[PDB]
Amino acid sequence: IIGGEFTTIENQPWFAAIYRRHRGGSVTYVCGGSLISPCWVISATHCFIDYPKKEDYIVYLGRSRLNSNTQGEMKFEVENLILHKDYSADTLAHHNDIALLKIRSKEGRCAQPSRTIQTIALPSMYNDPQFGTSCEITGFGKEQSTDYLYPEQLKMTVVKLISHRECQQPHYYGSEVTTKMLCAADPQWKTDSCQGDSGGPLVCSLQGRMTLTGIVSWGRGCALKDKPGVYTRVSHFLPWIRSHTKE
Ligand SMILES: Nc1nc2ccc(C(=O)NCC(=O)O)cc2s1
Repeated sequence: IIGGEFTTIENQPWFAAIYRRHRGGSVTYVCGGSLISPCWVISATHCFIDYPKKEDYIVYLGRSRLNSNTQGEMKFEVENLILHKDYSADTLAHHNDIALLKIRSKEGRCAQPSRTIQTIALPSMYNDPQFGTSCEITGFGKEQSTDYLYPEQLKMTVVKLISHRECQQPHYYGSEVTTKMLCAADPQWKTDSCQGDSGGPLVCSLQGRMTLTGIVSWGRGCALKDKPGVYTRVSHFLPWIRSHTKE
């Protein structure tokens, strides 16, 4: 998250922090995600495609910090890593960049809600705010593009929804951007998602409810003029999500 501000998990209690175990046993951060129900975290497929095996992943809920534990956090394994069959990666653009992780504890349970761990509503089908709407994005991604380190403290910022039509332009993304994607950006290109924020939430207030409108997916650089952040448009994948979150 370029710009924006520091936050804690109370202000985004559905945010999930996804890590992977390396052979040799170091644990490194992967991406964010969003808890949509007690046993289901939603994220991007690109976070996972190179290491598609569900036993290497660890998911924390209720965690505000990168490399230190937060009081009341819950730690999970991935009983289940579900990647979108139609995924596709071009140079930048990732298509169908959506993934479901079914979480379970060593004790075999899902999330128990708390002050620091709640779920986020999906939008209803093909229902998104109008362009120019202000939404929030959350993550542990880089604070500046040149950084080597990721912030130890969770961050969020505000970006505004850009029309399919604006984002369509040459000087923007041309045809890299589909109607299954959403663009969002700051009017001064001042603040943005960046490397490491992938998989986490773009949350818009939609009919006065906090709604998971987008999932951080890609962009050319960060906080670059004419180069918005690109988000998977959740309201075009509800059947995929509905089918894949069952028995
Ligand atoms: N809005 C975004 N800008 C960028 C720039 C770079 C990257 C990127 O390379 N990320 C690696 C990663 O996914 O963490 C992701 C984004 S998402």
